[PDB]
Amino acid sequence: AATTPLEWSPTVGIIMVIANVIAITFGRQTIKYPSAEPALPSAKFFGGFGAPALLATTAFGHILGVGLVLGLHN
Amino acid sequence: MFLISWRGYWQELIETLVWAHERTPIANLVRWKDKPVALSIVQARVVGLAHFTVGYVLTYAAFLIASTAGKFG
Amino acid sequence: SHTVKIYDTCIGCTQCVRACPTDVLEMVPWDGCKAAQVASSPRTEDCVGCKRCETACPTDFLSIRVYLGAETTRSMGLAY
Amino acid sequence: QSSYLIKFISTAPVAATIWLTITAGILIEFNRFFPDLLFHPLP
Amino acid sequence: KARVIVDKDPVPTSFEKWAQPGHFDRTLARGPKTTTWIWNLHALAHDFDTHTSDLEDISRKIFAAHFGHLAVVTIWLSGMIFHGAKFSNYEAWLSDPLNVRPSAQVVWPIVGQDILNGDVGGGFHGIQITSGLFQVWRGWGITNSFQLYCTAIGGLVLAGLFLFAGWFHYHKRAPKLEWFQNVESMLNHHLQVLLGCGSLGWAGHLIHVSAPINKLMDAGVAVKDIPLPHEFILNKSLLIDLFPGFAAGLTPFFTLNWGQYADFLTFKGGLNPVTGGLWMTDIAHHHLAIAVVFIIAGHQYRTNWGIGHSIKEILENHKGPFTGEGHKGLYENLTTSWHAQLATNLAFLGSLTIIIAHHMYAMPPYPYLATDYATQLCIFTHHIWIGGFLIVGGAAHAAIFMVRDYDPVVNQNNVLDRVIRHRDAIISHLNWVCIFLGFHSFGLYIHNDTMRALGRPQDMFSDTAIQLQPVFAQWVQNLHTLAPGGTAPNALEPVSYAFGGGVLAVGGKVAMMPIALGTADFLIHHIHAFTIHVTVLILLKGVLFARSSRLIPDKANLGFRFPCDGPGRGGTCQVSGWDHVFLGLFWMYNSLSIVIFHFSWKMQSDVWGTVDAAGNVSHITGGNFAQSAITINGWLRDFLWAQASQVINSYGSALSAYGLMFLGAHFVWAFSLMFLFSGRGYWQELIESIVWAHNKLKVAPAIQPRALSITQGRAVGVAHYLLGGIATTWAFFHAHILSV
Amino acid sequence: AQAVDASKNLPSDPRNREVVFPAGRDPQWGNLETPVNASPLVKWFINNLPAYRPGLTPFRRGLEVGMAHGYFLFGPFAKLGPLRDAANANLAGLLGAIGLVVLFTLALSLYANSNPPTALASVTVPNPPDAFQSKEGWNNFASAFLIGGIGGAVVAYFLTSNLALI
Amino acid sequence: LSGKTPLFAGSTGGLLTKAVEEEKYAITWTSPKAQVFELPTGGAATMHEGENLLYIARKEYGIALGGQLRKFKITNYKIYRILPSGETTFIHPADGVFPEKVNAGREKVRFNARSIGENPNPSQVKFSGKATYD
Ligand code: CLA
Ligand code: CLA
Ligand code: CLA
Ligand SMILES: CC1=C(/C=C/C(C)=C/C=C/C(C)=C/C=C/C=C(C)/C=C/C=C(C)/C=C/C2=C(C)CCCC2(C)C)C(C)(C)CCC1
Ligand SMILES: CC1=C(C/C=C(\C)CCC[C@H](C)CCC[C@H](C)CCCC(C)C)C(=O)c2ccccc2C1=O
Ligand SMILES: CC1=C(C/C=C(\C)CCC[C@H](C)CCC[C@H](C)CCCC(C)C)C(=O)c2ccccc2C1=O
Ligand code: SF4
Ligand code: SF4
Repeated sequence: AATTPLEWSPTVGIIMVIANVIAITFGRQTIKYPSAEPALPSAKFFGGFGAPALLATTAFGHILGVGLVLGLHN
Repeated sequence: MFLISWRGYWQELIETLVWAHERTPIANLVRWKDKPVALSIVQARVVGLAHFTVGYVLTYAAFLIASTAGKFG
Repeated sequence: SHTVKIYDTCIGCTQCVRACPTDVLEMVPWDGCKAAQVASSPRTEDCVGCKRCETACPTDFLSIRVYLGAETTRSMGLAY
Repeated sequence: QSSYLIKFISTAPVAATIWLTITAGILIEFNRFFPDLLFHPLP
Repeated sequence: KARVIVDKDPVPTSFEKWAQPGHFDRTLARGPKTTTWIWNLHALAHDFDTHTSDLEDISRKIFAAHFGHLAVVTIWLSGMIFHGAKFSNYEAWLSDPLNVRPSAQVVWPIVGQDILNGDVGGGFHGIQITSGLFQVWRGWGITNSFQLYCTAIGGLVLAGLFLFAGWFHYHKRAPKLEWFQNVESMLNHHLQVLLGCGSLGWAGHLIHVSAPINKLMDAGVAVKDIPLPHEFILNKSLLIDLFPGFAAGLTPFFTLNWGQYADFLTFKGGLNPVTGGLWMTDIAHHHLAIAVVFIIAGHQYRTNWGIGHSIKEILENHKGPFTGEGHKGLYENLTTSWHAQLATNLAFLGSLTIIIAHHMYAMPPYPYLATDYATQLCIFTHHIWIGGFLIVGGAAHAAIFMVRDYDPVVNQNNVLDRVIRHRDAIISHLNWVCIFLGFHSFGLYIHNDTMRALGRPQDMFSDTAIQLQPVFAQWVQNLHTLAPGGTAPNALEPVSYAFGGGVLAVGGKVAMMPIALGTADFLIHHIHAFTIHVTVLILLKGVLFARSSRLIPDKANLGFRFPCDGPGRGGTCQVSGWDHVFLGLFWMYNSLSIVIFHFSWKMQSDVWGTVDAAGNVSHITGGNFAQSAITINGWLRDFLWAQASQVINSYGSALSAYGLMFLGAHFVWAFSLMFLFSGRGYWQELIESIVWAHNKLKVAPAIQPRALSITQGRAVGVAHYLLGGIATTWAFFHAHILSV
Repeated sequence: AQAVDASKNLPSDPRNREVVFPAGRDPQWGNLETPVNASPLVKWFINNLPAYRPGLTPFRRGLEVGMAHGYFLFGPFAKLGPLRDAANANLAGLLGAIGLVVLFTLALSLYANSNPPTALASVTVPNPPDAFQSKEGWNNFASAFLIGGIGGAVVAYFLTSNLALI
Repeated sequence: LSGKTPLFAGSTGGLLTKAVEEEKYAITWTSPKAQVFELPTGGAATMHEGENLLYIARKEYGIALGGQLRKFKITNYKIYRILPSGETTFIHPADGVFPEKVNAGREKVRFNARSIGENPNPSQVKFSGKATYD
């Protein structure tokens, strides 16, 4: 049969946050041009990249997080 | 083939086989005495037309004989 | 090998010598008053017979004519 | 100008196309009403 | 760094250029001194590289030219949909799709065309179509004529917008070159929007409109009772009765509880038993899966914000030991030359069209296609033939790039430069494969044809005698049968019943059936590989030796399209890159002509045919393919002579036109031989003596007549040779199946 | 940042090392030195084959060649030839195999009796092979091919026919 | 013959055994600058600063190459004919002047004072060994 139902819990939110943290650490070193034209506020807190890399490294995190949440939910 | 695909395409193809034979290790021993070249233009018209005619002759002969002989009428 | 024959109707365009790939042709002077230029065929052994000279001749019909004949390694353009 | 447009119809294809269509239309017109003809009838 | 620069009022919009033909080039513009000017006016019309050296004018012409082309395709597609509205039996076909034939054309009551209007069911007398548009419109969820009428109007409106755009983008608002060179922006936009979002929207259509409509129509609901598409959006109770997944709403989507949507998003992986066709739910799950992939795939490239790759960096970093500098310099080629981009886009698009034909027959993706044997063959054949033509064009433009746009500085010890250096080894070995395959693949037919005539069937290469079983294909077949529950645990059925499984019978006819591979299929698959290799030999040799050869060192200065270089060097005829393309088209024909016959005879013999309720299948030809397809006489006897009976006897019936074009096609094929075998040297002499008669009667023409050029005479021949060739099989396939 | 982009265009980079080279040291020659053409494994094998081995007589070269081919050509005639499903199937293979050996020997003598042009040198074997550059050497090669060819086929006949006892 | 070979890794399109057995030609030229040029038979090469030398299988490959060098503004191209015995000859510009331009030392060769139209009919010349075009 199809995959069983999944009820949203804080565990799912934690996995999504952990996946983004992997992507941000991955995107920090890997990206060749983190800085860009749009400048975010308080760049020290965002590791010194702007709005474009913010949406990027958060997106691959969502892909990872999505992949893990459904992957673990066999 | 001989009526349509004229010479100068084939002559380039022959030059490649000459390279392979002169460069393959064991067949370097044996070699042509007469340099191999593509057939001339007038020759192909001869060789091609003979094929066109020999086929035109035989395949009708088999039809005429077998159709009549198969029925005998 | 092939024979390149050049006739009286030459006018001295020099185009035949340029179009030639094998340098079979050469422009020579005329003792006559016609011009200081006539085409020649000094080294006919290198003639391959590509008729490029006959494409660059602006006469009513060809002043320079290429007559095919006996073949050789050079006239057939065989690098093997 | 209008003169430039008239010459476009004057060219071979557009002139040949309009003429042959007018020519073809007449035959398709005649075969419609008068259906089939193989010989002129004899008085 | 991907800005939008647009020039203002580049060229006027006068009608004066229409009046003066030959405005392309300085030579044609001078005047029509001879009749060759007329033929040259057409052969150069779309050759913008010759008109102007300025690359901007080349790109602007091309970008506007595509728009006028899309207007043609939209007008064509709108006409099909319009004919489906007025002159069609679609509304009757929906009620009884199995026992009613599809028709969309009606000839007029004139000299005797009216016999062509034949009883196709539904009270409509017309020509039976084989394009399959009826199955398409049903899968789209169209259940009435007015709904089909509106779609036609939109295409015509859409056609005008494309036509307006090209005027707008060539006369008023012309982009500069660097707008076109932003390939990284071109790929993001085409991948995510055109392919990604375009697929995403279609998933919304299949879920809301098609899948409920198809489900109701499939469950016995009459078309009058089926609600309209808009009612599903307003009233959700209807969708919930059919697909209860909608009751949860959109909350399971965001919370990743995607199991709630298992009703209308599935992996059944098989055909619907009632209607031969893939489950619409899978087609909904299909496009939803791919849109995410395409949308993700597009973000790879940089496009002004620093996030992504330079394609130059990826190529230059893909070097290796055996390739010195690797792909260094290629990105400049694809960005510099339009021809190179055409060669890649045309070659791979052609291979898609062949791959599409193969997936569609084994996995019929529309309702009631499999029962319609007529629509399957005509679709499978048309797509292969299209892809064959495009693949040949890819080799032509590859040579045009090499003659015109190839720079030695850019391609310096790159991947392309090395290939040119050892072009001899590539061709000499490919030559060995062509002879090896031709001897083995085809000689085995001669051995069987010889042995059967001698009366030695024990020695044939047959299934009972000495046999060559395709064990590898039999094995790959077996894995796909066992993948459901094994390496595809969420799959209920095998992907296609062609690999295995069980017989599927939609009505009396069989939709799909396992295709057992015997010794006969072993030989034919090598025949196809044989004919494909020779086609590559002709075309690949055309590309590499287009620039130079040992016979002709300077082939570029002569051009891509030139007939010869004199009768020297033996004979230098058909040495150009053009003439190689001229030869490959004959082999592309011979390559693909066997493919359609291999498909036509096998499916008739092994797959298609009426099935009894007890479980007995009666194929059309009854196992004729196993023992007869191993000899040339069998293809002559059991396939050509036998199946062509309906064609010649079509006179005095609705299929009589097929027998005519079947016959008239033989004319054009032979008419081609007049040009291929003959030569201009004869024809200018005949025109000479005919001109004397006109000079006598003072009917002499001002434009002096001239015989067709050498390469043109070859061009006209292959045109007729393929036209008369393909059109023959077109009528043979149509009339044989429309009767059977 | 740059995992590999900084490493390119360096001689130390493994990608930049070149395996292919010009024939000998002159690039103007035709051939190209490749692993298939100029590797030590292929050079050892080809150069020490009977046709190319150093310090052998022309007769001894052909005997090694003929014994190989004679023992090879028995197979296709026996199992796949006519009368392959008969008691005398292996016998037909011995006669047919020797038939090719005779035609093969006849071809050698014809190419020999015609003054042969040369024996060529290549990358895989730099030296010329042997005294195959003369009318006399090729003739001795032919006489040796026929002896080994008949012997090899008999050996294949004896082993295959007597395989059950073995 | 003295000169530097243009640097290229090699190519199957090039000299064959006919070079060693029968004859080979060689083209020589001098450059102001090191550039890239397409070889006569496949590939590209980097010509050196001065006194370049290249061996070619046929004479056509050299004059075809000479036309390409002229587009790089190099007219001091010279061709030689190398026989297997090492004999070398100054073939293409036998006179220092190019063939297109005139020189006094040259003489007419195979000239017909008549026109092509005035050629003798072949029936007048048969069983004699003579040809009409003489
Ligand atoms: C609005 C009207 C209009 C007008 C007055 C012009 C006028 C002009 N255009 Mg233009 N153009 C228009 C609309 C117009 N265009 C549109 C809508 C497009 C987008 C497709 C273009 C795209 C375009 C390009 C790309 C180019 C021009 C060019 C030109 C100039 C030369 C055209 C010429 O002499 O050939 C006149 C040619 C024709 C009348 C034949 C056109 C054939 C049509 C488009 C296709 C028909 C397909 C048909 C269905 C095939 C059936 C085949 C079968 C049945 C036999 C001229 C100033 C050229 C130019 O400036 O030269 C430097 C140029 O390169 N135009
Ligand atoms: C995306 C597709 C595509 C595009 C954009 C081009 C574009 C081009 N091609 Mg090309 N080509 C293609 C596909 C394509 N080709 C394919 C698939 C092939 C293989 C068949 C070729 C083979 C090819 C050759 C061999 C040559 C070109 C050339 C050219 C250039 C000039 C052509 C010209 O002036 O047009 C005008 C062309 C014509 C007027 C020819 C008309 C041919 C007709 C349509 C054939 C009849 C078919 C028809 C369906 C029959 C039924 C109807 C009939 C009975 C009424 C131009 C850049 C030429 C070149 O050298 O480029 C610089 C050239 O010599 N092409
Ligand atoms: C039926 C007609 C026919 C045949 C048999 C061929 C055969 C061939 N063509 Mg071809 N060609 C043809 C028509 C044909 N062409 C036409 C009409 C055109 C114009 C479009 C071309 C254009 C064309 C091109 C452009 C090219 C070819 C190529 C080839 C060769 C491919 C190699 C191969 O298959 O191995 C040889 C296979 C055979 C000859 C098949 C039959 C052999 C049987 C099994 C063996 C004979 C039995 C026995 C030994 C007889 C002994 C008798 C004894 C008494 C002497 C081959 C010689 C390609 C080529 O040369 O690449 C290698 C190539 O590039 N052809
Ligand atoms: C792995 C490999 C391979 C394979 C191999 C093979 C497969 C082999 C061959 C095989 C062979 C081909 C073998 C053969 C052998 C033979 C023999 C074993 C012979 C025998 C002989 C004898 C013993 C004889 C004797 C005699 C004489 C001479 C005279 C008198 C009589 C008698 C009989 C006594 C190759 C190299 C390809 C490549 C690389 C790797
Ligand atoms: C294939 C082909 C070739 C290449 C073909 C060659 C080199 C012929 C090779 C055939 C060999 C010689 C075997 C033929 C043997 C015959 C069966 C018997 C001939 C012997 C008689 C004299 C008795 C051309 O040279 C050519 C030239 C001009 C137009 C078309 C073509 C052409 O189509
Ligand atoms: C027949 C033939 C010709 C001659 C073909 C010609 C001259 C075709 C002429 C086609 C049309 C019919 C010419 C006249 C077009 C007129 C404009 C038509 C009149 C207008 C009305 C129809 C409206 C070649 O030139 C040739 C060249 C090389 C290889 C083979 C051949 C070859 O086979
Ligand atoms: S007429 Fe011909 S031969 Fe005389 S100069 Fe001109 S091109 Fe040369
Ligand atoms: S045929 Fe060729 S080689 Fe002879 S003169 Fe003309 S161009 Fe020169």
